[PDB]
Amino acid sequence: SLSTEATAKIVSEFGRDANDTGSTEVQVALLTAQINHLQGHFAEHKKDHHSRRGLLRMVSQRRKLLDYLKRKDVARYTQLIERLGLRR
Amino acid sequence: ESFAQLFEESLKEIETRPGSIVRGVVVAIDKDVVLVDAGLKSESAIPAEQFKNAQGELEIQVGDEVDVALDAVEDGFGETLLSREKAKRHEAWITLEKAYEDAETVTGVINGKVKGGFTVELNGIRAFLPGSLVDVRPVRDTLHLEGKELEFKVIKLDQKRNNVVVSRRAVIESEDPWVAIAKRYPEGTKLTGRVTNLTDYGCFVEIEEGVEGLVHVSEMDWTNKNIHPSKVVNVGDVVEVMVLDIDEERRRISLGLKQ
Amino acid sequence: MRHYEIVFMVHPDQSEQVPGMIERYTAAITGAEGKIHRLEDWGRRQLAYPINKLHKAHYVLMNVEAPQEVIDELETTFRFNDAVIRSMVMRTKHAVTEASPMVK
Amino acid sequence: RKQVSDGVAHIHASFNNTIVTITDRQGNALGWATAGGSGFRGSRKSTPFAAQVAAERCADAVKEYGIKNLEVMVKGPGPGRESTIRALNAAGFRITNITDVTPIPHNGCRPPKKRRV
Amino acid sequence: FCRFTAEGVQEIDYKDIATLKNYITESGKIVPSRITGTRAKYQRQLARAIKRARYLSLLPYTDRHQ
Amino acid sequence: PVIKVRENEPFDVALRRFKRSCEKAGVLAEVRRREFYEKPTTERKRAKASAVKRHAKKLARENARRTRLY
RNA sequence: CUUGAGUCUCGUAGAGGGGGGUAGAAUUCCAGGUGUAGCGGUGAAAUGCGUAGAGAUCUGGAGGAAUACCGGUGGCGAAGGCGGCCCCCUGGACGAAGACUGACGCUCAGGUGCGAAAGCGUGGGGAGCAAACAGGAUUAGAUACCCUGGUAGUCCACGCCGUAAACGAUGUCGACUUGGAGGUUGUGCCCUUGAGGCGUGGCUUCCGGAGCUAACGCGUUAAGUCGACCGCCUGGGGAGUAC
Repeated sequence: SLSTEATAKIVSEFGRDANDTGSTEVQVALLTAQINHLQGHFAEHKKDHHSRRGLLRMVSQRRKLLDYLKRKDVARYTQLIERLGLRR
Repeated sequence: ESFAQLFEESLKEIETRPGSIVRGVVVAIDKDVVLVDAGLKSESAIPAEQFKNAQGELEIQVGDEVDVALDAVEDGFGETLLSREKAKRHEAWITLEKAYEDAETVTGVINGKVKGGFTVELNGIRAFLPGSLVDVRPVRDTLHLEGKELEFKVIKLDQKRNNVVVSRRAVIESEDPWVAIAKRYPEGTKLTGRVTNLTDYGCFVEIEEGVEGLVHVSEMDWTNKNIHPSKVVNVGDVVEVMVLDIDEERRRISLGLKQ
Repeated sequence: MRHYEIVFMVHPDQSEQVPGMIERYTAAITGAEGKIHRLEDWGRRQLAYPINKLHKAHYVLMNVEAPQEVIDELETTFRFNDAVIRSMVMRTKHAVTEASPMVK
Repeated sequence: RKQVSDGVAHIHASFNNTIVTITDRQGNALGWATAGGSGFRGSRKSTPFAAQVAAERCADAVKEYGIKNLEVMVKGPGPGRESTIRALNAAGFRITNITDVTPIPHNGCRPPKKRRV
Repeated sequence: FCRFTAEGVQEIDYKDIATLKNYITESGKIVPSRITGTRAKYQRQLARAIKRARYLSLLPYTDRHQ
Repeated sequence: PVIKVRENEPFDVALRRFKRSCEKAGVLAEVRRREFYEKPTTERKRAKASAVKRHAKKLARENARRTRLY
């Protein structure tokens, strides 16, 4: 999993209040970081299918979040995707 | 109203769970079943053998009051565990009384050691004690007139498992079971144990502070196979048994009774 | 970083060498700002079964809060070192500073 | 032959045939006998009696060695297990230790398939 | 009638050999939770400890082996 | 099941003790079990079936017991 | 807006997954010692192995595969499945309080992935077991059952295959409707006066009420009472076959 400190850092940056944590953008960021982390793992361990399932799920969740953001507020979404470097 | 609610907490206040409050009035006697009513959901099917004192005949007619015991409720229909154990608490209280003045005095008469301590009997009950407790010194009651009258001065008690060895004559003188399972071990230490349930292959006498013994069917008597242990001994009775075998690992102490 | 608990068993003919080895091990741990919370020479001890034909061996317990690289290094050292017969580096949640039941 | 006071009796008890082997304490076999050797075949040699007689034979064979003390090591499942040791006792050795030495794997090799009868 | 619930231990220790020895057979085997009456959670832990001990030659795998 | 004959112990008694030890071990039983390969499925089936049987013995029979036979 | 859905904090149990180490038992083989005529096998035999010294027994070595006891109608996993011990990387679940986000949800044709065993490809490995095969029995025959051997395979790596009574023969998600006896895993209070007492959550085994059902049975984990979405059925054979 993502280390506590790292998570906190992520929250602080993206979250407006820094106590917020549940902001859509923040959540997305958290997901993204985790995904990035797991890439390294999965390069090594290609047959770790069970673990990869979780990763996939996370990705899906992130996508959903992004979609939600888009309909609600476009500018914010755009900003987020610039920050994280998500192609979509 | 709240008359009933208050009456309920009142009746909670004026009873307790063990055999403590001498409340059941004997409301029908018939051999071989006594029956009381201690303010419980049903009447006890009492044996007659929890109530005859020291020579075999009954002592209590209608209206008489002994407490029984509790904490076990409904096996189908009925209410209690027997009042005779009740009695054990009273015995414990008298034994405890010693502590106050460092000397409990009654009569103790101990002729011989089943397992290394003369047996002492107080009133109806007879207890077994470790070998030293019977005599203050090396006097030995084997030379004393048989089943002699002294008292009991306590030598040793095991405090969890109930074994008490007491001091005859010499008036002037004044996790837990299984780590150290070497006390009753060595080959044949006789014990006094109440049987619990006879499982048609066994009898399950088990007394010594949270253990399990069997005395299964092969010994029990001096007939092997046709015996059926319910016919031959009892239910709920303190008997002659000794270890013959301990496994401290697969907790099976395999006692015997043919001795 | 991560609280490990190590018990290694030395060959009984190398019992006089043990302290030096222990010192060396400690030193390495210290190097990477690693703490060493307890350390207990259990000494010569009768084995329950004869490992590598010998019946006694010299047990050393050692609890360490160190980074995993150093642990790895230690393990490697153990494996190649012929004095140490068995080892058992073994993770733990807390520091566990209080003494072992066989020392007490 | 050198006489020896103390030794081992190894009792290999199979379902089909019992084999008794008296040896010195070090491992070197002194004598042996079998239920198949004792004049029993098929149904007969897979019995306690057969085992006993094998044991007896074995005992007889190691008379010259002059063995008084004896530790028994019992291997495998069979009829020839209790009987054999009794026989040995009768033959007149002081039985010192009675050990079971059945090879029980800690789940290792796959056994052969189950018979369809 | 579990010991570890009453003692209230956080984790069973493989080093505490004496304790382990109560739960192991004369033949070396780990004793069932029916017989000892150990709680399920603790039982597993105990087993693990025993295994660890066996690896460290503190307890024997079996009576016969040498 | 390693055993040593005690000083002035009878042979028969010793034998009996040994037998008891063996029984405790469950060595013979174990041997029997490992004679032939049991498919995992079969093993599972036996275990569950046995359990079911045990359950039946415990509860249904108890229920029966409540009512008298004659 | 916060009740659904999710995020954060602290713990919890776990054969969940991937990778790398290691331990002990047992089988097999090799070398040697002791020892002497049987061993082995079956319903009974024989083939087979044995005086070229087997079987038995002890010592040393090699190598592979699997993990006794714990172990449980126990646990984890979407299913397939997962079981010695240790470490590294890693996914999910649950509880405790709070704090936050503010319907972000449910279902899903096509699509994508994972998917026992056997099977295939290339390269390794090969102890035990064992399709095929061989011999010995049995038999009217015995291309079987039983016995003695025994090669693919089982094991590892990376690909493919894409099916199983892949079953709870029961799609997924949500809500609601009497009870009892357990198991397991949290957690709040209570003199833990003791292994307990009173609750409150998660997962789970059995019995049974109303209701439902052709009956058998299911029964708060529904096969009850309803809603949302999808999948599928339309007499047996021909056929899950042909093109």
